[PDB]
Amino acid sequence: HMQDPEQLKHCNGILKELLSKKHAAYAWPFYKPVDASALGLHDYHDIIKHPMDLSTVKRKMENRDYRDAQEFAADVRLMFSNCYKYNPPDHDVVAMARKLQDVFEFRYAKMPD
Repeated sequence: HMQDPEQLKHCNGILKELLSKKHAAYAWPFYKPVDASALGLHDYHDIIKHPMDLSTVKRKMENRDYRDAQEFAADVRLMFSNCYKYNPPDHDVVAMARKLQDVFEFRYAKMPD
C-alpha cells in the first residue's frame, strides 16, 4: 500500500521513543535479547518459542524486513507477551513491561491513516 512507508516512519518514531532515555527506567529489560544462560533462566527457551527484543526490532526495521506497520506491531507485542508468559504477574519486570506497553499502545493508536 502507498501508505506503508509513512506508517513505517511512524513505527520507526515509536521504536526510537521506546529506546530513548525518557523511558529507560522501565524499558531497559527489553533492549537486548534475554540471555537465559547468563541469568540462570534454564527453562526460558522451553517456555518462550519466539524470543523478541527491541534490538531485534531495530535490526528488522533497519534491514527493511517489516513490510507494514501490522508486522512491526506484532513483534513489539510478542516481546511483551513473552514477558507476561515467563514471569509471575507480580514481578517488577512485568510492571516495567506494562508501562512500556502503555507507551507503545498509546502512540501506535495515533498512526496516520
